Amino acid sequence: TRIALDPFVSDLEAESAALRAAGPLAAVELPGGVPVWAVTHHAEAKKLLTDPRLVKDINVWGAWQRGEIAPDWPLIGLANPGRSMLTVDGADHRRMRTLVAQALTPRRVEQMRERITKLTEELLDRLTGEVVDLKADFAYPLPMYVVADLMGIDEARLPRLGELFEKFFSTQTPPAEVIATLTELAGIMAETVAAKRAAPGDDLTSALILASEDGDHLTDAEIVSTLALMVAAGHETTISLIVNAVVNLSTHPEQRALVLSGEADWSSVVEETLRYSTPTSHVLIRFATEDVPVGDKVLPAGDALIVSYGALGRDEAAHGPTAGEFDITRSTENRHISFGHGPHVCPGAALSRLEAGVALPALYARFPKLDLAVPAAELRNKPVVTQNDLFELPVRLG
Ligand code: HEM
Repeated sequence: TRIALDPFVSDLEAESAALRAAGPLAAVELPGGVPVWAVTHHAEAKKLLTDPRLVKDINVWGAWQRGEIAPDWPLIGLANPGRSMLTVDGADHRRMRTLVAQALTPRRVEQMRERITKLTEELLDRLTGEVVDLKADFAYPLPMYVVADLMGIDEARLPRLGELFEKFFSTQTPPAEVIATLTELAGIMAETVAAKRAAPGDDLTSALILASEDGDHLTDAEIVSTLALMVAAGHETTISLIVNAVVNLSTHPEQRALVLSGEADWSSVVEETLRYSTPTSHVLIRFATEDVPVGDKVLPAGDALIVSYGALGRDEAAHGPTAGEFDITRSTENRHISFGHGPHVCPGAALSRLEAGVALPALYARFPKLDLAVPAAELRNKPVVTQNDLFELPVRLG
């Protein structure tokens, strides 16, 4: 009675339905036969996400310590990454989040609005033809241009960043080359940090250099790992938020009419796309330092936990009987947690909300009739078991 997640992501909708039914704590098999628990309901996910007995420290994973995880397990990169804010808990983690919060402020993000608007305008200007891949031609490049500008990365490097991003995120890149791509990316981040130390500017890298709490400040390695982690965490997720928003408005034409007519705001489209169709279906990975009761079940000490954000987005207990449907007019008692909850909560939430909040109205203001060039059912998930990404978004601009 263990739900094996399909690594080709052939029926995300059925899998999510299965996970909710088997919850709040579902027995799951990750691709390559690795057993873990998934928290698949809203209330229980929030409790676990704030429970200090669920940690990122891979030492705690009994199966890992006992040499039972194949060294070439495809997901070993996700489960065992290099040290960053991502892999720490407790006082070490609070220190990093405090310093990062001084740099990636709500105001720094809001101040990007005009630059995101200009980048969006230039991408829309280049759209030609009656039907286009909106992902490749519009959604894909926007967050790369935005994060490079945010981080103060040399504009000259943008052609190489596009090559590095494509390799990093491609389902075809072998692990050795993903590692070499990440090494070159970290080298670009190190060069950016060394330049901003000499010539401080109004950019996130300069702000991460400057951040301090009673004399304490990030080391060069922590700044580089933070910048590299923000690229890895923020690129395809933001792309998929924009993509999924256009798919949701395309398959719900009466709600498209509400937003295009100004009766519903774009923010309601973005928030409902995040609950209903999060870019991030599962987050690896947490380990229990002791037995943790989850509903009528026990999560054993040394066992692994993934958070099934995709599944729990449509939790009827959180959102009421309509949880299973896209409705941009819904009021819920419970804000979605598609950006996480507790100490590891997404520090990029305002940025991805701003990119989508600028890009969607701009797109439909240029092409108010745009719609899918294929039936929804012909759209394909990429074989990335943790992500809700499409191979392409064929659109008729109109
Ligand atoms: C729609 C877009 C995005 C979604 C759905 C998303 C979702 C998430 C979630 C759910 C987590 C927490 C995982 C967990 O603890 O269970 C997270 C962490 C993170 N996100 Fe985001 N994210 C998005 C965009 C971004 C952006 C644009 C950035 C950076 C600028 C970013 C940077 C991070 C980082 C650095 C972490 C690790 C935080 C930590 O562990 O302390 N994300 N994201």
